[PDB]
Amino acid sequence: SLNWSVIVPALVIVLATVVWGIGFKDSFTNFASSALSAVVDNLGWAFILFGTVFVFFIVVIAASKFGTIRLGRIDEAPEFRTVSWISMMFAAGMGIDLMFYGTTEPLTFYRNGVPGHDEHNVGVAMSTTMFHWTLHPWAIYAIVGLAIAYSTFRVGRKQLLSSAFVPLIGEKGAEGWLGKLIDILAIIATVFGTACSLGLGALQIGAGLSAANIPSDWTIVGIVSVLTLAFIFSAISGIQYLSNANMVLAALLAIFVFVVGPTVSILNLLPGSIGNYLSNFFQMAGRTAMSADGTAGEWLGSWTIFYWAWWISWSPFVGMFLARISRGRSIREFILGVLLVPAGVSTVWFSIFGGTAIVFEQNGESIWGDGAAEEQLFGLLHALPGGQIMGIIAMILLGTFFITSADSASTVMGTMSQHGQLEANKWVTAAWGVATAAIGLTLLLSGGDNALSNLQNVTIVAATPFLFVVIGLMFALVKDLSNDVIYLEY
Amino acid sequence: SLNWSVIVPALVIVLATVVWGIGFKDSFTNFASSALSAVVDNLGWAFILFGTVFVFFIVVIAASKFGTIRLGRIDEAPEFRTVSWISMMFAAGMGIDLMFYGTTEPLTFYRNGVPGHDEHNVGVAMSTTMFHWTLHPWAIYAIVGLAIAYSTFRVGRKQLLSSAFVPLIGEKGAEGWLGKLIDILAIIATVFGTACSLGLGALQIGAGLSAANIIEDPSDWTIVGIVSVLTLAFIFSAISGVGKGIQYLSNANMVLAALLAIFVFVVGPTVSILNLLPGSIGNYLSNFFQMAGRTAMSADGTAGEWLGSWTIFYWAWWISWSPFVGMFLARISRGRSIREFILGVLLVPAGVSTVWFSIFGGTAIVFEQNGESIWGDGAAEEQLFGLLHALPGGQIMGIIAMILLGTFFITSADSASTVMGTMSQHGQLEANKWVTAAWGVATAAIGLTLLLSGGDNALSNLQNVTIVAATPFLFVVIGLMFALVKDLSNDV
Amino acid sequence: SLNWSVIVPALVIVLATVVWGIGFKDSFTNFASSALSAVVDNLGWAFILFGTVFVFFIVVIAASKFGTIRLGRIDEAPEFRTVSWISMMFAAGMGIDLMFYGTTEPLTFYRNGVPGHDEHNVGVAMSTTMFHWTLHPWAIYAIVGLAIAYSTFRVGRKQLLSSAFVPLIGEKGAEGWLGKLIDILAIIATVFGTACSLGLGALQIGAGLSAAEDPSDWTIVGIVSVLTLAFIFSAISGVGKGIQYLSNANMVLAALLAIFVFVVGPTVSILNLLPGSIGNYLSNFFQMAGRTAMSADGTAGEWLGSWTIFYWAWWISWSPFVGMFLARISRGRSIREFILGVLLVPAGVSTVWFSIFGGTAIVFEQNGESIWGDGAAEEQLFGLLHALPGGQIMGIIAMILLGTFFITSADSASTVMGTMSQHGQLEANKWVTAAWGVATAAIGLTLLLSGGDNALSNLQNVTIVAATPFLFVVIGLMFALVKDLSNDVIYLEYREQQRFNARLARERRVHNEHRKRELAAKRR
Ligand SMILES: OC[C@@H]1O[C@@H](OCCCCCC2CCCCC2)[C@@H](O)[C@@H](O)[C@@H]1O[C@@H]1O[C@H](CO)[C@@H](O)[C@@H](O)[C@H]1O
Ligand SMILES: OC[C@H]1O[C@@H](O[C@@H]2[C@H](O)[C@H](O)[C@@H](OCCCCCC3CCCCC3)O[C@@H]2CO)[C@H](O)[C@H](O)[C@H]1O
Ligand SMILES: [Cl-]
Ligand code: NA
Ligand code: NA
Repeated sequence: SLNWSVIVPALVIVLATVVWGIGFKDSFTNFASSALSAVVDNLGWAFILFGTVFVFFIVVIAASKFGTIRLGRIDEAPEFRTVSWISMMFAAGMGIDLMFYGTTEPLTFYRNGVPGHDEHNVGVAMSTTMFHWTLHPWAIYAIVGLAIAYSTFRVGRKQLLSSAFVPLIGEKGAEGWLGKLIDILAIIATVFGTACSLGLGALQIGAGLSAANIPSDWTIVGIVSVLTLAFIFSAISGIQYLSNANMVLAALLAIFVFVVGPTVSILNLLPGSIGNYLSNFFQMAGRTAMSADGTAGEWLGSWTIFYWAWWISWSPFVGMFLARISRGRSIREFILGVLLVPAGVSTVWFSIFGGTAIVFEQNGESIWGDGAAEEQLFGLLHALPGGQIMGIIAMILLGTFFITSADSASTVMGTMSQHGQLEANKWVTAAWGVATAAIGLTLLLSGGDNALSNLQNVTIVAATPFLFVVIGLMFALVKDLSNDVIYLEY
Repeated sequence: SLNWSVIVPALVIVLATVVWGIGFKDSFTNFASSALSAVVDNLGWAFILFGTVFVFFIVVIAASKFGTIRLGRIDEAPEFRTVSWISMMFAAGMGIDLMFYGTTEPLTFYRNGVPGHDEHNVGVAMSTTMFHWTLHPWAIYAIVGLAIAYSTFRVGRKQLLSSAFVPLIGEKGAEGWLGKLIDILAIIATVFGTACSLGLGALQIGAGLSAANIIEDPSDWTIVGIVSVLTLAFIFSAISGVGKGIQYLSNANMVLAALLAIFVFVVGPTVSILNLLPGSIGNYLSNFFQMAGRTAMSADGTAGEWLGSWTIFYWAWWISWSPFVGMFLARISRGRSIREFILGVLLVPAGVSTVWFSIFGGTAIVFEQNGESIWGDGAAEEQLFGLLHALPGGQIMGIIAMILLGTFFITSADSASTVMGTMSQHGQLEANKWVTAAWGVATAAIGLTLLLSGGDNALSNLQNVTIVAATPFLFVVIGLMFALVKDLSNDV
Repeated sequence: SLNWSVIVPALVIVLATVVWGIGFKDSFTNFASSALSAVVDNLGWAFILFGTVFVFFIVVIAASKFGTIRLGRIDEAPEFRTVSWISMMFAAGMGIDLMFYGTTEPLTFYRNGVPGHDEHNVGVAMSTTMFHWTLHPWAIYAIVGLAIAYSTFRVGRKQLLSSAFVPLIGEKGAEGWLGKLIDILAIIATVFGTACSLGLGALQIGAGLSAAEDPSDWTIVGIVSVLTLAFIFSAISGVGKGIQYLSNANMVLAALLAIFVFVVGPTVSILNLLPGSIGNYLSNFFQMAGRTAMSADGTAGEWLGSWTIFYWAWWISWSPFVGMFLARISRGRSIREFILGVLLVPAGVSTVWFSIFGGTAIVFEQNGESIWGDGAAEEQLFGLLHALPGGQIMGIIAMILLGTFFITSADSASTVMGTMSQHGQLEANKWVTAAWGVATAAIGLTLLLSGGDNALSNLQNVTIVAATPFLFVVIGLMFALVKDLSNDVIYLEYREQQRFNARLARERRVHNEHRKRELAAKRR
């Protein structure tokens, strides 16, 4: 039974964008690049303040008595081995996002410097990206992951975000407004969040193509068309297979750069980027548009605030995944797992790519070149022996990522587009994929030169509504837990 | 029971110094500016070290099992309500200075910079101000007020500074060599503290009168015209019982303070004041230790004088109010829990202050940034109003800022003038009106007395003297830190 | 009993290194300098990373439930009682360098500045030295001293060091390709280190004996002979515990010239440096823990090579003797009580030591009276106290100090190396221990010839290069210390009770939601 009460109000907005954006582009590119400014100016304090509130909240919940509570029936144990569990989180924190920013993120920070500091600064270059890909995001994925796991396993509600809000709102199934609105926002967010990955991943393919068979905007459509097409072919079975073919390619690329690049230096950056990240954490936690001397405003809009929005928009999906994979875990074991494990991949993957990118800058090999993030990865690879064949596998890996990232995404979307049915309808899954690949393709076309700007801009806008929901999820979750049987028994 | 035995040495010493101030003169203006510089040069290390140990100690103790143990028989609903339990604490410890320094403190640090930092650093500016007004001070308040509220409302010992040390002292020798000298220092430092913070506070009101009185602050006419309205503003708030006086007075003060802050928040630079919430907190945590460890040995041995004007002076300043502030914080929490009490005198005056400073100092800095500075000549008393007048409805709001200056002083005087009578009556919670009104009119006398040297000066002088006289107290809070653990331990 | 499959191949390599130094040099000198220049370069990242991990590990372990697990059978009271307990730990712990470094290292960082900072940074100066001399080096010790203490006393195996790896590789089958090689490295690393510390220790005594004029040579060979004779005796006067006299005497003396430079020198400038040092330390903690050769801007390669990475790789080489020696003394003390007697206390005295000595050295530097004498660490100690009322008179006890401060690291060391030669026993046994002592001195003054200073300076470099695998040992010792610790009866009994309570409570719960759910069907 497809809950149309949600499917359509979320299809109105998804279509409206792929309507007043693709053809009627002027009003789109304009409205977007000003609406993004509206929220970053008056709501940046929100993304920032609550962004670190999540990391605290979630840590104190782990350390709380709630930690011993078991996501499932009383004294229930896990469905999988711990190491099997961990390896599903290692692969959980991997994909387009790390491909695209792995090289340019720390690079840009080193080359252009950071508000509150100066250029050519490794420590700050590294600890800043650590900031963007470690504790902060996964706290959000933990908040949403936990809320879902708890409501669907421990209390046996529907696997919908709306359900996690029962303690506060419900008010029955919280139906009508709110319950529907929460899940409606959950859908929208998931779409644009993944549309932001499918998008820039598609324009990292294009840039990669300029390293073999060889800017024509048409190609981007050509790219998306084939990938979104393979998405439909492989949505009839699969994800479990390619998500395993991803970890070989990715490991091949990383292990490659690690050996064939400045091995010792990359290694140096492990303790470095972790030691810096802990030293600067709160300084970074304290950067708003008021620093540095009312100057760090613009930067924050293009990094810290963007990411924050993107992480929050991707929490309905990633939250589902973790919950769906952590049944039987204690709340404490869950939190610590979701925080510490995924961040291991980030830390390493950035030290591998962004690490050698920094070393090339210092040694005059600079792979910057016109400063187009999209074509920086291949810039890196090419500077390494055998990096001409690696630059291709890098594309084939982005290709496979695109698909799987859209399989898993749409599954979760179908799941919440019909009363939280785990049994995903193979049609309502595909219907959400090509719909996501639409706005992914829309943000690319509507911008051209900028592209990446609007691709980051609108997601910042599609996410801001859902920020307040995650914020409320903190309240909906302390109530559930303090009303738990075990906690009332202790 | 008019204790007695200790009032003699007090009254005569508070009298001897006030004669040294109006009589000999100069030789007393010599002491203040040299004695203070003496303690700050030598005991400086002991203020900033045990200053950060005071903070980690109450945190550890509140997070410990002892946090759960109530401060009563076991079942005893708190005498006063919640939002007033708080109001009373904040509005009793905090003086008038929060009114001005909320603007000056941040603005100054921004303009000039602080040791080991370049100027115009917004983060460092908010951080250092918080470091001075948030966690640290309210720790050297909690530690005293807790030791007391426990020594009495849980053990039973008379509400006296000597009883809290019983677990260390001869357990009854708290009425001899030390016991006496402690209750004496506690009243001498409580009389002086209230003395100058009264008359000298009346001067702040003088300059504050810039949109109303408009000079020349009729030399002494309006200064005495303020000391009168002020002295005859409390003394009744105290003797009329906390019920309508202290309690209701402190709740009004908070509502107006709240009201004023909300004004400059909405009409002022909102999204900026809003950004300085994470900015201030984040920078605070980020800078906490490097400033917890800023000593006169940095930078390269230069911050000594800056510390002498700020950090250290404050630690001595607050240590100088603990006697009568911790005494009032205990009496307002009959059946409060140690854990809640602590995170009720720490984790809320800190919140309040952080919001306060971010709103006022944040605005002062947003103006300074857009070239529309409100520094003007650099006087504290006028910066606040200069800040207000710059906003629509500023002149109007100026008058309720004036009301706030009075209330912010009086709520501290009336509340602290009750404790003057209690520690002069063997430690009676309830005190005779004729004694708590005598100690309020015997300080207004010495405060109004030092208005003979033209004005100010001697008031600021004896202030500094009170600090060097209340310096022994730093060692009290260290030891009180010991006679609270080796007392909470011998519980049940 | 004696282990002639460990003690034998130990001597065959401690002698092949002799020939390397004396009968060759160059190939010795150059290699000894080209080797650590590779472990610093290639394994530096790991020294740095795990050095900080160590600190956290035994800190959580301490505050953990494993915390109150007595070191030895449940009852059992301390064998020495405190005071002298931590007193001798600091004795086997910090050599003669705490003297000629506790004063010159704060000054050198202040005067030359530290990577990522300007010079004359009093904060960073006190900050960085603590980083090298407090929490990070004593973690390396407590971990080793814990694995071993728990292993021998609580469980009940040999004092031998590979008795801590039975948890990972066999109840005793950990004997062959590994285990005995761990013992063989330990016995080697101890012989070398106790030898160099004797040669370079000696070369210093004289270079510092110019306090209260003649150079060195020969009249310095007589100095090593009063030490190599005083640390071997020891042996008796215990029995085997003459260490108490000396070790527990480094308080009255060291506290004496400490309280001297404290009251005579700039008392307030030191006092101020107490919060200044702690505060700054905590503040720069993770910054320093993050500092590698890729920061700053790819520049701090050499400074770390000369300072931090060399320090870490140095404490890891020393870890065996201290870890082993820290095993006893601690018998009958909580995992917690032991972790705080190896961390907080030594870290607390080192702070005050650096504040007073290294502190005034920074103060004189500020007022113009620089103590920096051509950059010689030897004189700088004496050159400083010479500038104080009682300069020569204290320079004497400072000289008696650097003398006793050495033999405490040799008398205990010998005790240990002798223990790891006789199947890990705890009794004196005069010789063997004394046999390891004289044989230690052999290289001390044999290396000294044909090579000059480079002899002991390159040997003590090689000692490290052949002790770097120990890094990995202290890494794995974490996995053993916890895999072992978690099989403790008191603990197994603890969690087993928790498991039962989880089941039982669930039983009560699940039988109530039945009663009241049908009891609530009675209210149809
Ligand atoms: O998930 C296990 C939990 O572990 C403890 O805390 C959380 C585990 C911390 C380690 C997390 C790491 C694992 C993943 C990778 C990095 C992080 C307790 O809260 C405990 O109550 C909890 O469960 C414990 O394990 C027993 C095994 O069934 C339980 O029966 C329960 O009694 C408890 O002892
Ligand atoms: O650009 C580097 C390439 O040239 C050589 O470099 C060596 C090697 O990388 C050599 O491995 C390196 O030092 C070794 C690092 C030791 C750390 C050991 C870890 C390595 C892999 C993870 C587990 C253990 O130093 C050199 C400089 O990088 C290598 O031989 C490789 O061909 C390749 O790494
Ligand atoms: Cl449970
Ligand atoms: Na007040
Ligand atoms: Na020693």
